Amino acid sequence: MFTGSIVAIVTPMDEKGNVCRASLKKLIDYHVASGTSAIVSVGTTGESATLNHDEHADVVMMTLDLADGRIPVIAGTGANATAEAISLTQRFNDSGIVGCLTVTPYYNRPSQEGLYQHFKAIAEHTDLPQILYNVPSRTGCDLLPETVGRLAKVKNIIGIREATGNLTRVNQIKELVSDDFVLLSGDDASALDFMQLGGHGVISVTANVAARDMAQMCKLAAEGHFAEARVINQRLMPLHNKLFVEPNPIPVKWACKELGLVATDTLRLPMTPITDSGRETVRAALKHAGLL
Amino acid sequence: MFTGSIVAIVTPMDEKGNVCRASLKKLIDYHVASGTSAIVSVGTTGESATLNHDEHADVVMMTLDLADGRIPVIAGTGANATAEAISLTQRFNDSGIVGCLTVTPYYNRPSQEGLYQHFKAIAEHTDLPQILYNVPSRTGCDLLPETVGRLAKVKNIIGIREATGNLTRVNQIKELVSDDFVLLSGDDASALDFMQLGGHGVISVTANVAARDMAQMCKLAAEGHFAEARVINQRLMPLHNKLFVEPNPIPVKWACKELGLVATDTLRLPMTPITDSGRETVRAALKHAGLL
Ligand SMILES: [K+]
Ligand SMILES: [K+]
Ligand SMILES: [K+]
Ligand SMILES: [K+]
Ligand SMILES: [K+]
Ligand SMILES: [K+]
Repeated sequence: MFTGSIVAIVTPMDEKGNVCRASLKKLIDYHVASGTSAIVSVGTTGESATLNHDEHADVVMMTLDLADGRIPVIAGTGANATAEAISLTQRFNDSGIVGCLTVTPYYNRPSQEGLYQHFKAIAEHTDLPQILYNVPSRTGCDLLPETVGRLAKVKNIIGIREATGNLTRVNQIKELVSDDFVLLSGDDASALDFMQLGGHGVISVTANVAARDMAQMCKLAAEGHFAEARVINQRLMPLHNKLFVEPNPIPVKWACKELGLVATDTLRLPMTPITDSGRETVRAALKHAGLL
Repeated sequence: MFTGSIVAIVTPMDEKGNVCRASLKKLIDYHVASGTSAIVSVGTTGESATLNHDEHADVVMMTLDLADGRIPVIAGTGANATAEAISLTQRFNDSGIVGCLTVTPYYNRPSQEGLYQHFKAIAEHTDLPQILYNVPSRTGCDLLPETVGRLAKVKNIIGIREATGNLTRVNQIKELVSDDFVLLSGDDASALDFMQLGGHGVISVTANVAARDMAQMCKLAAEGHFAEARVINQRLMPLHNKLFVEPNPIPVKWACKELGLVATDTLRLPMTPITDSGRETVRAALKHAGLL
């Protein structure tokens, strides 16, 4: 539910940029059948940036509806204003989601004390489990281990998705927090290393198109079978890298279309269509993963 | 003017975090009296991050009404979704603002082609002059000179504000753009250097509390009296640095309160009150500048 392979699922769109219910349904059936532990609905990969809060809620509600209890859903709920973050959380109260993935404020670059108050205030006004999300390359702000240790003492802050790719953070955080605080990778290419060092899972972009391998790899990692997991990781590694050859979620939406998982690879501005060179590189990485 | 000393004005708030009309009015009178060339309303320093679009529009129109034709007002109109950027801009069509300051999409990290499509689309849905704003440390995105060269050929994209502090960019950009394309520094500490290199002015955080000196320094620069402009700059240098000792606009808001320009130093979460140590740092820089 908060461990293993968690997908950061795309928000499939028609050619007009509106959510495509039929494509979303295919994806959810795909994850239920493939053994994905949970779905993150409307995070970065789900184009949270270019959906308004109303569309955002509709997509999360649609996802719960289609999931029909077969797989846990986590809603993305971050905002760079504490009052908006709180307010967005309230829309999901008593909805069926099992928790929230909430990002560090982007753009306004708060202090560590500001991060602590941001996340503490969010956790206060919900009964829902909160997972902190740290991705400094996008936000301009880095949530430090010391601060995670402070926040972990809050009852319903249950874990962190760490996307720096800085693997020393695993044990710096682990020393400061209780044994049931969940550490998740937010970086596909370093996620197996992350789990090998003590991590419990990954919120994965690769899982959109290689769900079964990711789930097996995460299960082997959790059992301590790292060599066996590493074999699968090597065949996924080109995907781990090339899904980011052009801005995420551009390559992965195109890959979902190439596999037939979604009807179109349409995105919203300022995301733009994949280049021909991009297609060639992604295609080669899909073939290396044995998916084409 | 899109030249000289432009203030990135704080949005003064009451203890509730709502805009304080009397403080705003005072700040605007102060800039009219001090020779400030124009006001940027609700940019970063004016806490665009924690105002919703309606509050944002209210502050811009309030600012414009209080300016009462005495000084040009530039609206901050940045958004990381192109549709939302278009919609915020449209609020100010036929308003009386003289132009828009529009930041590169933050968080979602579009490609250079994405930035080109984003800004081109914004420019197409307005008659207002557009100044591009580059601040990679906040956005996760870097608008490169070449892309600025492309954008400079859209009729109503008329300048760039450059906050990297990478002084090389002045002449890389100048070489690819028209001689009437406006180049503004977005980094107080390097702004005189930026102007000595061929830059046309500064969108300043320092100008909030030292408007007279900043106005004078940019005038001397424009006349080529750099030795003299530098005397003022050395006086202001501790401010150019220490106004960022804690996250902007925490220290500048505190400085405004201390100088008696605003009633309250309140900000919206995740910005937090200046620390005791921060006050003392800021007080000292204000003394060095001769304002305290
Ligand atoms: K949004
Ligand atoms: K809202
Ligand atoms: K509270
Ligand atoms: K806890
Ligand atoms: K905002
Ligand atoms: K132009």
